[PDB]
Amino acid sequence: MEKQCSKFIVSGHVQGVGFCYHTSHQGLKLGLTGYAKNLNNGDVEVVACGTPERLEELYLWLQEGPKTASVRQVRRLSSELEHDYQGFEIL
Amino acid sequence: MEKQCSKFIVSGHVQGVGFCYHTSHQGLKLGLTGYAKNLNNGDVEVVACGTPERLEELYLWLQEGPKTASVRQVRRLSSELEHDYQGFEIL
Amino acid sequence: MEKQCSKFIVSGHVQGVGFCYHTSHQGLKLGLTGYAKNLNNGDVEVVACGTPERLEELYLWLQEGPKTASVRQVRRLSSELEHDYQGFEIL
Amino acid sequence: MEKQCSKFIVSGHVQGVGFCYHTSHQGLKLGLTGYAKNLNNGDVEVVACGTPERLEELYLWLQEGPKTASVRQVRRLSSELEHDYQGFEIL
Amino acid sequence: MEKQCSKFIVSGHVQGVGFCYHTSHQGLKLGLTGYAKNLNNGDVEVVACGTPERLEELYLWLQEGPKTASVRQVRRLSSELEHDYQGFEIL
Amino acid sequence: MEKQCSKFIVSGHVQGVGFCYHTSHQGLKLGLTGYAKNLNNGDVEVVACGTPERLEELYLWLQEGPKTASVRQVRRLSSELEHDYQGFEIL
Amino acid sequence: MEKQCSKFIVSGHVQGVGFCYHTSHQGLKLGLTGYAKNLNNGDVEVVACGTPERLEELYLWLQEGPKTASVRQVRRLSSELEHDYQGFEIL
Amino acid sequence: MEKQCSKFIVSGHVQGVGFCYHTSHQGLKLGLTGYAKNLNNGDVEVVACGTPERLEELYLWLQEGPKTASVRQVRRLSSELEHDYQGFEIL
Amino acid sequence: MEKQCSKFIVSGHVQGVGFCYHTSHQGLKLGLTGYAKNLNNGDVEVVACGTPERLEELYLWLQEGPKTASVRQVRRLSSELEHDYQGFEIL
Amino acid sequence: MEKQCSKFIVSGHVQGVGFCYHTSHQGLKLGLTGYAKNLNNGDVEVVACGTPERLEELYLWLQEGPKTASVRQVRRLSSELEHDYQGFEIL
Amino acid sequence: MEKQCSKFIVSGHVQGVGFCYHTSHQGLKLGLTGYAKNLNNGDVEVVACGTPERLEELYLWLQEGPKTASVRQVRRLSSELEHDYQGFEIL
Amino acid sequence: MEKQCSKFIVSGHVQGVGFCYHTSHQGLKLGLTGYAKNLNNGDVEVVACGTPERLEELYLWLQEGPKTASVRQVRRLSSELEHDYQGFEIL
Repeated sequence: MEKQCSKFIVSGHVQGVGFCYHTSHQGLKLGLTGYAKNLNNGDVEVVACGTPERLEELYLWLQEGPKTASVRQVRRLSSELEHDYQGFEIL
Repeated sequence: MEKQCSKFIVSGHVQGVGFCYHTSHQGLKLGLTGYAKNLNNGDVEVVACGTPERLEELYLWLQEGPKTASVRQVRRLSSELEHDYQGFEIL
Repeated sequence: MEKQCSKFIVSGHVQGVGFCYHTSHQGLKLGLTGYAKNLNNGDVEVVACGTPERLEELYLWLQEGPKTASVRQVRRLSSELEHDYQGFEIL
Repeated sequence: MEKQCSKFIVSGHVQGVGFCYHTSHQGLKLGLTGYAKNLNNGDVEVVACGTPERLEELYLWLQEGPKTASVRQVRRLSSELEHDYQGFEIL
Repeated sequence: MEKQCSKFIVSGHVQGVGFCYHTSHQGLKLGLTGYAKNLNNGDVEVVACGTPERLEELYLWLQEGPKTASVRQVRRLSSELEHDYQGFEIL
Repeated sequence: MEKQCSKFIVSGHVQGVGFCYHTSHQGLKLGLTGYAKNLNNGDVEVVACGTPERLEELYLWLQEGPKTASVRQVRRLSSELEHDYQGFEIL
Repeated sequence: MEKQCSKFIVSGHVQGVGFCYHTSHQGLKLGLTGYAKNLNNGDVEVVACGTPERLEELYLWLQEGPKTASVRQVRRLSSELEHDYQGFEIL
Repeated sequence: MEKQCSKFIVSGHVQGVGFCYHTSHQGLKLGLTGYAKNLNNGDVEVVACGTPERLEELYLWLQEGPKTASVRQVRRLSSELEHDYQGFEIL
Repeated sequence: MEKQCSKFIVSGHVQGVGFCYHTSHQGLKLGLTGYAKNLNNGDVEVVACGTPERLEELYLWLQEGPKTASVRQVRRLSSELEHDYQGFEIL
Repeated sequence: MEKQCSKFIVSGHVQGVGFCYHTSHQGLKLGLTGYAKNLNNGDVEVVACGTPERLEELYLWLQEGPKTASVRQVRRLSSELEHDYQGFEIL
Repeated sequence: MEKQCSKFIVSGHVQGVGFCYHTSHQGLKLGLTGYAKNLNNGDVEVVACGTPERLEELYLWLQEGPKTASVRQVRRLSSELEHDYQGFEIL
Repeated sequence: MEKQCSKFIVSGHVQGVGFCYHTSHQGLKLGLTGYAKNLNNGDVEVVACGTPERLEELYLWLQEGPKTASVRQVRRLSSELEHDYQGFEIL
């Protein structure tokens, strides 16, 4: 099995609207691990680790997937993370 | 960011059929906090806290949302609760 | 494997004399789940869930089972709750 | 030491303003145990167990003590509670 | 309410792809208890306890329910388990 | 002291009737450690570690000791466990 | 309720034989709090807090009550501690 | 019922002197949530969420309120945080 | 920073009156670590670790700081502790 | 990064001699995840997930790495395990 | 599998220098249980339980084993402890 | 006992190879506190607190000490951190 970590920066009406919980829930259904972190500027930083295919699935969900939040942008950032995160924690 | 609390009395075949867990899950996907409490008479008392729009979203889900429990009635009660509930616990 | 819940009201000198602990211990030995809850009028509300035969055993112990407390009366009240509690905790 | 429990019904703007946390803190400083409970009507039910002298001190604090909340009224109710609560929880 | 337990053996690509989490979440929405266990041969052993209808509902989900995992076969095995599990654990 | 571990297989109506809890409670009063595991075929696997005198005493309790469960047969099977378990858990 | 604390020094074969657990259990059934500490010389220190009548009942159990340990002597020592211990811990 | 988050940077001798604990305690008495974070340059970053009047109160306390720490300056920086923190933790 | 540990013996009516909790709270506001232990002779043993100035600060509060307890004497005893305790526990 | 799991069956004087704790410690230094389970026959089942090189390092350590246990044999079993194990736990 | 307990009094520069952690770690690698307790006079009290061979092994490590602390003396004291300590705790 | 804090930025192949676990373990044997944090660029941020002598000892270990990770550079950064961290966490 292959494994890599990707960082996503999500912006819009994404805080206090269940986005971190839903993203965590969605990621765990994909066998992904990482975290959803609330940034001070009102963004949410999503880090996910797993096969590139499942990450692609999550990236697509962050954009299109049915959710309470109003996602305006999802920017895929370069990441050199190879750390094993336990579960999908809300930060 | 406006926050208010609403109380819902759900009646029907609604205990021991995953309704409390599902209500909790749905409320957290909405960014809501509160609890789902099992009453002695077979009803489930749901208290949810958040913006009125998200509360209308939960109230609608309690009625029509796809679930295992057989909901017969969902009654909206007055509440002056302004307490910050942590998460969405099953009681 | 039929399972139901029953509510018991125990009156007398039954608070602060180890009754709630002993009751929950007795219930767990009967394979029951529920709670022992101290009421403001000095009574103790005992909710237990399991097969009717076990619930009959618990009632019998509540009345004349060897204990510290002085039980003047045990009354079984109606209950329609079908929720599955975890263990037997004190409230 | 002798030990008894007292119930207080605090009314006014007392929820979501750090009242339950402050009450529990003030209770523990008095060597008291019990709980502070948020009621649906906006009131806060305060139960405290300890010496009559310390309960009186808590009664006075609930009425006049410097706090964020604006207390409208503190009603003292009779209680037959003789149960030992661990610490001073908020519910 | 009636209670029985059923064992399931799921084969295919079902490990490290969120199947255990998703199954657990699915069972909890059905009001089921038990566990999802990872076996050395690549399979996942699912034990679920509840009413026969709910167990049939989960059995159907394991086969055709929308999931990340690719399920080859869902073998249903006999079980005499009458133990009460807490929640739906991943092993 | 000289500890050893013994494995016991108990058959009959011994699951969901407080047997695992009671066994662990009894074992802890004997100063024993280990666990009680529920098996798929309805049996209960009891593992206990301690001095042989205590293990014999536990064996006799599993057979004749006043309990809720209906014990058909208790079989001490071979064990080469030398691991130190903490407390007496239920599996 | 009147609350007193008593100190007991128990000598004999009382360590590693389920004595601390059984004492703790027995104390909790009496509505007592405190602890049972294992001493380097092989003795067991038992501190218990509650009503004088219940303390006398525990003092009797330590002496005569059926247990695994072989109690040699039970010396009741004076105690001025009026601290509220949570539960009945083994130390 | 109107909530917002404010970010404060506190400078001076403010680390290792009980400031983070005291701030959280004070904030919790105000009915606020958030965190007190220790920065590498010796500053303490305080984030608090609640009604503006309470955040005013906290700011004033950070400056003048009786404390062990020696505060040289307090600056409220911008924040678009709309996440709901639980309690008031130290980082 | 320069850290040392000090031991204090507090005598009088200092148990079961919230002294240990309050002392713990006070020490944590001073940025101190250690414990408050209830002694059998009615005394309370307070061990606190931090800078000397804060330890002088604590000693002064132990004597005349507004508290529930009635302190008749505070004695500082020798200590060569250099262990880092976590928080301020009650023993 | 690529990831895979391997199962090791360790036989010898390997139980109750710190082998499980040391294997766990060693595996975590290699950045591996999995478990060390004590088997009834006196063996220890080691499952470790990570890069193939890290696994070979652990395999080598199991065979001849300095340890308290007297390892007689280390058998490498085929495994289709692809589950994310958290940490390196003892079972 | 026999088991006894031994007490070691370690004097020197042995507090706040990782000695309690390292001793705990070493003892767990030896399959031992017990504790490392910081004494008020600067010494560290070490109690370990297991086979005499392993206890001799720890005793030697306390004296010569590579460590951060500057151990000046290790006193082997008599003990009648037969209590099953869980893990190797730092006190 | 004097204590200060230092920041280290370690680069190379240092994530997912037990570096954070090993570092924290090594710091605790030195009697240090702080954390090991995984950065997005592949680096690991190490903050350690304690006596200057021990900090240099850890600094040297980061460079030369036997470890799984392949360390390119260890850059020491200035720090005014005076906060007391509990243990040695991985972030």
